[PDB]
Amino acid sequence: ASLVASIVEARKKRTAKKNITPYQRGIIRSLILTLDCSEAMLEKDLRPNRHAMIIQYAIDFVHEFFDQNPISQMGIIIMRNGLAQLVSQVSGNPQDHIDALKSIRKQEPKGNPSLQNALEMARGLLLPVPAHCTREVLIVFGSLSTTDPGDIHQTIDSLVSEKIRVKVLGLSAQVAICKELCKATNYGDESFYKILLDETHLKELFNEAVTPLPVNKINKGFTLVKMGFPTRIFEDTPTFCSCHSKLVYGGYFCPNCHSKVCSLPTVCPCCDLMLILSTHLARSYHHLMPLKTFAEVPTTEKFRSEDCFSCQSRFPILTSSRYRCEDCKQEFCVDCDVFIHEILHNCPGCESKPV
Amino acid sequence: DSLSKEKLLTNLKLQQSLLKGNKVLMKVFQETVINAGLPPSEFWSTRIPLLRAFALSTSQKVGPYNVLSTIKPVNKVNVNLSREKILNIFENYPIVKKAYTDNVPKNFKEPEFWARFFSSKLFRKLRGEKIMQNDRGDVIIDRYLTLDQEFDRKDDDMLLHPVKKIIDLDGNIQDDPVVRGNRPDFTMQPGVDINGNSDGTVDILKGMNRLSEKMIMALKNEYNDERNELKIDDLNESYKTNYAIIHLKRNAHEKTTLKVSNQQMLQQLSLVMDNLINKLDLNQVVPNNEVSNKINKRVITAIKINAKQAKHNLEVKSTLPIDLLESCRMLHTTCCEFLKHFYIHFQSGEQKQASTVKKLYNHLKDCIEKLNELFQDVLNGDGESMSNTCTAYLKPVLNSITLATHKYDEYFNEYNN
Amino acid sequence: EERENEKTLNDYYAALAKKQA
Amino acid sequence: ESPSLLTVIIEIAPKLWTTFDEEGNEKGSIIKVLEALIVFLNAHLAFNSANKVAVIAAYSQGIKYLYPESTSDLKIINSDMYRRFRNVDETLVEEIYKLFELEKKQIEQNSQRSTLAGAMSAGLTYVNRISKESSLKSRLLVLTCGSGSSKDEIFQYIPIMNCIFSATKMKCPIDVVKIGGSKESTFLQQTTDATNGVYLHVESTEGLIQYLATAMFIDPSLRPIIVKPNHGSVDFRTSCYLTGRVVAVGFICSVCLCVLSIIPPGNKCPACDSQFDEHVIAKLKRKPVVPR
Ligand SMILES: [Zn+2]
Ligand SMILES: [Zn+2]
Ligand SMILES: [Zn+2]
Ligand SMILES: [Zn+2]
Ligand SMILES: [Zn+2]
Repeated sequence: ASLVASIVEARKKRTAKKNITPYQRGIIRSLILTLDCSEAMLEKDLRPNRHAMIIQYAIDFVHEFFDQNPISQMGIIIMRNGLAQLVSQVSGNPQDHIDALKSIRKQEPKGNPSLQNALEMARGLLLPVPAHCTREVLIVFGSLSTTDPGDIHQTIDSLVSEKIRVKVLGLSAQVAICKELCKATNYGDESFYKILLDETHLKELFNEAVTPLPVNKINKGFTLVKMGFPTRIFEDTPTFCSCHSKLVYGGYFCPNCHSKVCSLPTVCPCCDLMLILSTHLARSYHHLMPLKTFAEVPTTEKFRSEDCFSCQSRFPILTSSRYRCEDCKQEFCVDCDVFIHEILHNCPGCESKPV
Repeated sequence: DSLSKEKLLTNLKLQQSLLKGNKVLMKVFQETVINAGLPPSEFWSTRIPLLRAFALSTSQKVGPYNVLSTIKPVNKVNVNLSREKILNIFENYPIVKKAYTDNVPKNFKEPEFWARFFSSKLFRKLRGEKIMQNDRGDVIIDRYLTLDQEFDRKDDDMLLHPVKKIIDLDGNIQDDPVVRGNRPDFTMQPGVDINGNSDGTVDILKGMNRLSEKMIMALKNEYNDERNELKIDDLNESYKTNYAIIHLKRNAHEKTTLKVSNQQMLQQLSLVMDNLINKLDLNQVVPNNEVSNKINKRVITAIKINAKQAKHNLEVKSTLPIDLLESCRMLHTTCCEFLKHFYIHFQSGEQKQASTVKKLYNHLKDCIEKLNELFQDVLNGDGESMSNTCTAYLKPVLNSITLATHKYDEYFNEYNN
Repeated sequence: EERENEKTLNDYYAALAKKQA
Repeated sequence: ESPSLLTVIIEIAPKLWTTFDEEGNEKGSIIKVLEALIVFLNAHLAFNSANKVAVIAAYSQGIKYLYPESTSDLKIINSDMYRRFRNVDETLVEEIYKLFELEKKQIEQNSQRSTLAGAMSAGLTYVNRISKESSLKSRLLVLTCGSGSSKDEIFQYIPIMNCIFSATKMKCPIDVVKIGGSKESTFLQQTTDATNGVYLHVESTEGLIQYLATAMFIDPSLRPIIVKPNHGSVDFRTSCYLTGRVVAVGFICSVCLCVLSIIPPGNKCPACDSQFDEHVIAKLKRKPVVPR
């Protein structure tokens, strides 16, 4: 009787994903993850302790964020002992923040949090940020309270005025002030103050936070942006780099001012212009071109085919596991459905079918 | 406040502060302004986010907390004092700050003072301890008892404020001023001692309430509505996102900077299906060892070329003298700084930038000549044994610099000429 | 101007002072 | 070390093969290629005892799981050869003849889209299937006849990029064999460079046995101790959307993110209709200010 429970669970899951929309979603991102390292995360209540798992999950989050969206800079400020401590400036290299987080590994989480100080200096760090960049902050929190020097509502008003959004991933339960932050910052939405139920749910939440977010019509910033593809050289001689001032065998060359750099996707240090590859911009095209869900045909009706169109395996036989791409009119197995919907980003049935 | 570009450029003390924090910043700044004489405003003009980050790092302060509650009495007692917590006590209790400042710089020592403080009954009163005449306290600290009492009265006077009638229990109990009933129970009324006086639990409870009020008014610092208050949001319309979807019209330009026929391909197709059903031999695939030898030549040539590519797969190890290595790295660094500032001036595009562009052009020319003179030095220091490698190492930044000079000259001829 | 000059000269002393240190 | 799951996709198309053999004179060059690939799979399955091979052909109207047979008897080849080699070769020549007979049957309808990306994606799915079953090296082989008319790679570009990203996730190099008049195929060369794949283009159907026996034998068991033989280098640039030429420094939409070598007419996005800001584009059009 487990298949009926699985079916009704899949129905209640798919009721949320019935509506799939091609919203304009931010690509030039600006993501900040502040960390609290206080007495609360010293609890071993989840194995091994909250501090260790948020360290590991932040490592994964950095990797996933830079993989999916390499067109953003990442800054991390830790919270400790009534002080918020900047440990990671916004940068194109994830490895810097990886090393900073590795430093955060060995140190000891202790103290009390101050979202006022944390968000204030996060605002100040987010101040010299260009218009197209979408300023947004992830906040992790384990306390049920917050010691603060002054008002939080002035900070809330300033953050709303400066067009920065937040998303809170609280640990224990809901905190009303964090709900207020999420609602007021997020145009009244309640889809940003999220509480886990276990570590797997925390993993899923982090994966959810990886994704780009849609933007609002009223928050209109539709413009152009100057861009430059550089050229890579492979020279015999080591050559001084502009950024780190040291001898480099290879390195890309600046398209505009003909200097050289060491890493991409990065902006020029000399002509001060952003340099990318077409792979980097095409990386988010699945977000730009979403994929429709695939429908299982019912077991009662007559079937177009009895084996999987894509992976080429036999469909198993009570119910019918034939997920149909209505855009290509072909049914598929669950494994192929998962792979095409998540790993792949094209429908080979729609590739074979001519338009 | 201290947030404008002008304020950040003005704070010379903060500039010196993060200067003294770094060491390569003395190196860079010394070469930039001490050695090259660049305008230090334009030096700091790039490092404005770093300056603001340093300022905001230095600028934060903690929130209030119950420091006396965190004080523990801990046989004997050994003082283990923390200066930040001492100042926390000072800020939380200006009476204790005053008692420090009129006694320690006048009469006795700081650890002696804090031993007297922990001995004092004023400490117990300010903490969550009921005062007792069995305790003797410290007389010097306990002279401040009435001063703290009148501080409490003045603070309560400040803390008084009018109350909203929506929640005013005083208005609630002033509903009926002529309630004539019976005297309520001793159990539920505030109990007293035998002689009618109170024990003082009402005093300690109003004191901790005063602590709460002081904390919330510290929050409420420098740094009608009931219609909104009584809204029942549970029976209201759900909020829906106004996020805009996006379509995509698709019309791409063809790639810019003989035709086969169905009959002919069908004829060839018929012929090759005939050949396919006719025969297929794996053994004929073996080549003629001469055109195959040319294939060997091509393959081996590709291997040699890409192997020489792979032959040049901390920086690289070099046989430079270390001092000259540092000097040339320094010259490369300051040349890069000059070039970046010149590009900042050039891409700015103002007539106000013109003298700056000219002067940085002169500085770039000077850097060019100094690079050449350095090349003369490594010339007569090596006999061009590795002075060639020195020139090649400093080459690409020089090429970019002189390209920028040519660009400046060309735009000068474009506009002026 | 003139009053900016002693400020830089103060920075001149501090730069020299940090050099020996 | 481990069995290398061999992935071979053969792009068969009479529009290319007829063009190549009419341009030259080597009729049955595709047959020569097939025999060479037969020897290649023999050499691979003799290099390791279990390095299983996936063989898929993409015809004009779609793709076909050649090896193995579907989940739902003459012998042209010799009886003296090996058992497994003979089984695979007989199966493939039977499948090839069936596909060619089918292609002769439905020759007269028109489909102008290349199916290479879809074949590559389906092969990658099958690579996931094989690797998820039971540790196996993933190495993808494409055979193409590049002498045909380069019609439009524009719609092929995006799923090719997606396939590149997937193989990057899957540590599968994409090794390219091209036979055609055109020396260069930019997207394939970029694919090889990004995926650490091998690009190679020649023209003569002879000597491909020595060519892809020598060069096209790199396995992940010994990839870092073998220098790649590719000589070309790619800028990873794309042609412009409205002028069709590659751009070094340019402009992209904040929303659609398509390359604009110049200002779009009407200052509106030619991809997603976003009207832009005139002061922004005037600042972009600003000349530098030079002293007189
Ligand atoms: Zn570098
Ligand atoms: Zn540049
Ligand atoms: Zn399947
Ligand atoms: Zn489909
Ligand atoms: Zn657009």
